[PDB]
Amino acid sequence: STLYEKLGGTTAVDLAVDKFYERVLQDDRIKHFFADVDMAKQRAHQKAFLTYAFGGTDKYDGRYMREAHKELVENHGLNGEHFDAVAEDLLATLKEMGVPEDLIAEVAAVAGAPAAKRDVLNQ
Ligand code: HEM
Repeated sequence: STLYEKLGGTTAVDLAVDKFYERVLQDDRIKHFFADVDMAKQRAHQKAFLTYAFGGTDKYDGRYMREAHKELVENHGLNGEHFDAVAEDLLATLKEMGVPEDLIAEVAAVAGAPAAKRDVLNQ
């Protein structure tokens, strides 16, 4: 059972995702990776990342993660600094929203988990 459960329903999830989206949209370190992507799809990405980071790793197979980001790695220069900025942006969002520091630390551990990071980064 999902994200919808752990943050507390539609409105909580919508707040989380909108704030995370808003932060990433304004983050000069990482915005150019979404240059070829419309706002609906960028938002859907932040919803996916957030879903992954709250323990729904379930539907992001590492092989999908590797193919999905391959052109970013090869052509946009995607690397660890960028990955870490996305995770950092999520944690900053959750903290602004009063999520308990114990829970932010739990998502910090999934967001930054090594094996999915190495798949995304095509390492
Ligand atoms: C574990 C971390 C991440 C997960 C779980 C993840 C997940 C995904 C998934 C599922 C897609 C495919 C969407 C589709 O097929 O429509 C995707 C696409 C994408 N990801 Fe990630 N991603 C992660 C990290 C990153 C990072 C660090 C960046 C860049 C800083 C990034 C940039 C993008 C881009 C540019 C796309 C292509 C456009 C889009 O479909 O939104 N992702 N990501």
